[PDB]
Amino acid sequence: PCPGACVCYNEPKVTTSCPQQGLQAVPTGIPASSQRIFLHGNRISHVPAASFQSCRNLTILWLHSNALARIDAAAFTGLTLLEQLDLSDNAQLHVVDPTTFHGLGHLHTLHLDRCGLRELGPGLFRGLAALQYLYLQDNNLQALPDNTFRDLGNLTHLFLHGNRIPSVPEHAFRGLHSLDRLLLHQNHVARVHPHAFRDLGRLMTLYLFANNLSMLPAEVLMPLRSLQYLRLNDNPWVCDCRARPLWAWLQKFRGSSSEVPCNLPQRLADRDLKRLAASDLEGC
Amino acid sequence: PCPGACVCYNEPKVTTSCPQQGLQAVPTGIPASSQRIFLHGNRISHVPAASFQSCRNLTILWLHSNALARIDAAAFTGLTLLEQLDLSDNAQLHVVDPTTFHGLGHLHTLHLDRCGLRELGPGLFRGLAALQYLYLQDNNLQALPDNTFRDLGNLTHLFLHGNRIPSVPEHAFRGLHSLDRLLLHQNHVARVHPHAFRDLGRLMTLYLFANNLSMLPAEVLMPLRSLQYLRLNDNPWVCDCRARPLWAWLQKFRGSSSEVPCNLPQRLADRDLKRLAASDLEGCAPKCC
Ligand SMILES: *[C@@H]1O[C@H](CO)[C@@H](O)[C@H](O)[C@H]1NC(C)=O
Ligand SMILES: *[C@@H]1O[C@H](CO)[C@@H](O)[C@H](O)[C@H]1NC(C)=O
Ligand SMILES: *[C@@H]1O[C@H](CO)[C@@H](O)[C@H](O)[C@H]1NC(C)=O
Ligand SMILES: *[C@@H]1O[C@H](CO)[C@@H](O)[C@H](O)[C@H]1NC(C)=O
Ligand SMILES: *[C@@H]1O[C@H](CO)[C@@H](O)[C@H](O)[C@H]1NC(C)=O
Ligand SMILES: [Cl-]
Ligand SMILES: [Cl-]
Ligand SMILES: [Cl-]
Repeated sequence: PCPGACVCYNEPKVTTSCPQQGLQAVPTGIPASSQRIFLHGNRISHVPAASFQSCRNLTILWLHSNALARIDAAAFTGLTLLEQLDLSDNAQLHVVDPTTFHGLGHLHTLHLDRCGLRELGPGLFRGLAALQYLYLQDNNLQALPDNTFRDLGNLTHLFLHGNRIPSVPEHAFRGLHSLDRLLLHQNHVARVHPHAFRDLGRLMTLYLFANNLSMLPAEVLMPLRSLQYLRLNDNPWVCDCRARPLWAWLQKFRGSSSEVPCNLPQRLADRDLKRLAASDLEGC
Repeated sequence: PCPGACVCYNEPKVTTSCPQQGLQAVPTGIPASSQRIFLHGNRISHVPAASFQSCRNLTILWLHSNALARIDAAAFTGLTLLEQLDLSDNAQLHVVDPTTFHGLGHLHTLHLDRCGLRELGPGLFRGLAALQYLYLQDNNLQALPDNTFRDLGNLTHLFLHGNRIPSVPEHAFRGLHSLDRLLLHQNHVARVHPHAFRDLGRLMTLYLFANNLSMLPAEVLMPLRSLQYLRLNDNPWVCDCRARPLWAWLQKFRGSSSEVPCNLPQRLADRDLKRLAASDLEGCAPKCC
């Protein structure tokens, strides 16, 4: 049975699609053998406790572009084979219970962008050893706590840009030894701990532009061994004695890096740091 | 002019006392000269923002034993001289905005016990540098995030018992250099990071009884130079080779420590670990195991 104006088909995968159908909640009568459920584009307010427990074969679930305000902690419980979970474009969700994603040992990608998330609870990403893609962009995140991604061993892409992150602690990115791309641009990053990127050995892309970075020690870039692209523009760079560590590292870096424009001093008229001579940096 | 009912007296402190009067909300027209406001015992469900502005000289605010459901983020904005805030016994409050306590640089004691608090948001205790007493007991806390009390450099008492805290991370208690009594009993504590007490040099009392502690490294108690009272009862202690580090630390501890009862093995059941011989702490029942 198809739960109404939905569309139900079996090839290639057992699919139940209910997109842009004025649904006010998760409909009743979804086939228990479904492997793909698309509830995007409706006005679903709450995801109750039961929801999708019947679908033991479920791997793809889309709930984006709804009116999600509350998601029960047991919303996706027992969905052992879930590979993709889409909750993006729900700017009125604001908060997720830290046990919501417990038990999803097969989850490959998790979309949580433009959800207005105020914070990331302790243990929110615990156990997600299968996670590869994590989208947390354009939320209201105001802190990046330690060990938040300690279990994401297979995580390759992490998107944190478009938040209000003020700093980076030491063990914030602990455990991400498979991370390839890390995007932190368009935040309020004013400081980074010297040893933050220690686990990022295979990181190839780092976007730090459009932040509040005044200076950056070379030590934070030392562990990055596979780095091939680096974005640092749109930052209040102070080019003097404090920039010499980053300056020396930038003369040796092999990959393609963006401009490092000096906000200060006034004498240096908005020039690139990589192209400055050693004798320009004075003023620790 | 004092509001309806209530009590307003000048000495010792300018007081607007309206307790146990059946108020449904904060009474309007509270005198601006008030140094102490007692609204406890009523049925106030919400506290709007700026509800106590104009009361610049306010130092004491009691809102306990009410029916609080939501506190506005700017409820205490402008209370630069508030010394004591009492929000306890509101087990339906559940959540407090992490910016609610910003600016209260003179706050000395903060009562948040029996509020139904579920978690502690980032920066909830930002800049509370004068805070000395923090009552967070008998709530629904499920985690003690790192750096939660990093700003509370003048805190001497921290009450966390009666929650459901499962562990103590590495930096849960960082920045608490003045801490005297830390109470963590009646929780779900199963493991403590060896360096969780690194900044607690002046600690004199530590309660850890009634938890699920199977073992405790000797390094966790190493920073506690000033310890005089330590409670470890009501824990499932495994008294085998893993307890030798804790056992040796207990042989040189000069303070008063409670009983450390053995859950396993059954031949040592309820024997005090301190009073066992080293030859008892052999075998297994886990590097040594
Ligand atoms: C899962 O799919 C198989 C076929 O691949 C089917 O036989 C089985 O009944 C399905 N079970 C559920 C719970 O959907
Ligand atoms: C995660 O990595 C482990 C090896 O560390 C591997 O066995 C497992 O298949 C990986 N899972 C995914 C979803 O990539
Ligand atoms: C606070 O008290 C001082 C003197 O004790 C007085 O000058 C000031 O006006 C008082 N403020 C208010 C709001 O009553
Ligand atoms: C902290 O307490 C000490 C006394 O132990 C006192 O001297 C100091 O002024 C206090 N600091 C603040 C910011 O309240
Ligand atoms: C018992 O200890 C375990 C750790 O082995 C912990 O996960 C669990 O929450 C504890 N339960 C209780 C009731 O203390
Ligand atoms: Cl797809
Ligand atoms: Cl840290
Ligand atoms: Cl319980």
